[PDB]
Amino acid sequence: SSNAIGLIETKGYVAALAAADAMVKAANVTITDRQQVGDGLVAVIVTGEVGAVKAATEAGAETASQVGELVSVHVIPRPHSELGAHFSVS
Amino acid sequence: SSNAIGLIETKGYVAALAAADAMVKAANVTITDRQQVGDGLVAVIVTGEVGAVKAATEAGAETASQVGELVSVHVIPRPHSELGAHFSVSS
Amino acid sequence: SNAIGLIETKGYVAALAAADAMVKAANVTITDRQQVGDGLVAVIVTGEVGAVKAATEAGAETASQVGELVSVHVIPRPHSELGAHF
Amino acid sequence: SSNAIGLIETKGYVAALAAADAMVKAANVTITDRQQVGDGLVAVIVTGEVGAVKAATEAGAETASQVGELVSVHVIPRPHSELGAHFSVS
Amino acid sequence: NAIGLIETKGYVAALAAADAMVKAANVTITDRQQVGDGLVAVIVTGEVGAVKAATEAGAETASQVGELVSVHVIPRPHSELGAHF
Amino acid sequence: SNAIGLIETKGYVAALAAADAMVKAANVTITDRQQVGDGLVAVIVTGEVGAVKAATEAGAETASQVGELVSVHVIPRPHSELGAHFSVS
Ligand SMILES: [Cl-]
Ligand SMILES: [Cl-]
Ligand code: NA
Repeated sequence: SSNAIGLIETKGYVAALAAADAMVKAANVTITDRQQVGDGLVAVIVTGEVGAVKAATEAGAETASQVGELVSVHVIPRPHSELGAHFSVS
Repeated sequence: SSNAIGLIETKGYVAALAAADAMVKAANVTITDRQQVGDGLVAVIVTGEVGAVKAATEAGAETASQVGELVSVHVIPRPHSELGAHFSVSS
Repeated sequence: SNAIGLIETKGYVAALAAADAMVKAANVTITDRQQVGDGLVAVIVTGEVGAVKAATEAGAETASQVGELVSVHVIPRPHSELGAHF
Repeated sequence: SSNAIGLIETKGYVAALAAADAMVKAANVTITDRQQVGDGLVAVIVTGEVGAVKAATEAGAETASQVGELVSVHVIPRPHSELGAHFSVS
Repeated sequence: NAIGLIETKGYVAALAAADAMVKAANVTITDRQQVGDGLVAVIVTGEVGAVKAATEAGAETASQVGELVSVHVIPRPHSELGAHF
Repeated sequence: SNAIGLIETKGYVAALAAADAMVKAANVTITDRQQVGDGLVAVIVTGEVGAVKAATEAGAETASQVGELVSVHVIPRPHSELGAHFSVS
């Protein structure tokens, strides 16, 4: 905080975009990355204070499940200080 | 304001094309993105006025269900100001 | 003469086989070829409505015999936009 | 004329390469195209006289079934005159 | 210069696993591979013991978060790899 | 030295492990890597037929251990019409 990251992965782009907007609506988080690794998987990564990050991912997960298919939801309170040099989480 | 988002996701290009065609016919909307993320999924994104986008999306979902499988249907009336930095939702 | 007919398969060979069967069966023109991943290939032909229908019927038949047919559709009057994405 | 087309589609690159090798060994055919449209699918396209193309595809099909999994086998005796404009079959 | 490898399906499990690996020991993320079908691979390098400790933590985290596909350690990667690998 | 060794696995890790085992097993050269979807990764090696056989067998076993082996194959004497559309050299 404010370096905590929230992670949402859906099966479908529309569920992911819906979740993304729901996440930034619900808390003061910043979208820092989007990953599409195939087989329908789309991942949206947000950063901010750990409290806001959890609020974001909770709202994002609910929206993803309603719009399409939620695959994963996760929070990393303190990412490794050098993680952001290999994965976009800043 | 003319930044409402309409979202359709189907299985396969043909159902998505049919859907996209139905959306632009239905109302004053603009296709702003097309995404292909695997497992047969194809997504069509449109923008325009809220009413136009709602109408286009309804037409999109109906056509999608006829040609193939409709996976997702969604509307975002008032997108977060940061959404477009990172998703293509603008004309 | 601006109607389009669409054949989508899960595999290149079934798509190519369908494409040839279509132009053989009617005086249509292959105008586009789309591959959206995971084996999906779409062939788009253009012509008069009656013949794109005959073409897609022949294409669908051949696609099913050769491989896996995913979709078959005809749009008599497609829009004049769609755009750079479609 | 030597413009008949022989088509083999496999799942897995190894089955396709093995099949491709069997196809040119089996007859007087020439590898014209190679396609990989996702989901493991690999296509091999050969050209030549109809009889040779027939012999090539049967050998390719057998090898593909041995090494991996055969998806499609097809022969087009006389391809449409403008087929080779949207599809590499020369 | 041993390497440790973690592969998952889904980016989320992979990012969590990578984070665990660099936290666990003296390793450095030197590569990342996404070969399709949702598969995501992360590779770290360093001394053997550290690489081993990282992958254990990496595999543990990956299984908790999502689905772990493969976990492996190569104490000394061959030089004849660095052209297509 | 024209023989081809072919290994196909699920996932990058099983493939890299297999590739590593192959180049350590004999005097072969990795000439290609192919990722054609559904999790499939292929590694192709070339060299003398004996070396290719030893490499291929050692790669396949490592592949079974790390992940799943899909295909294993050896082409002792590949046709010359193959190299024009397939990286085997
Ligand atoms: Cl909204
Ligand atoms: Cl043969
Ligand atoms: Na319109």
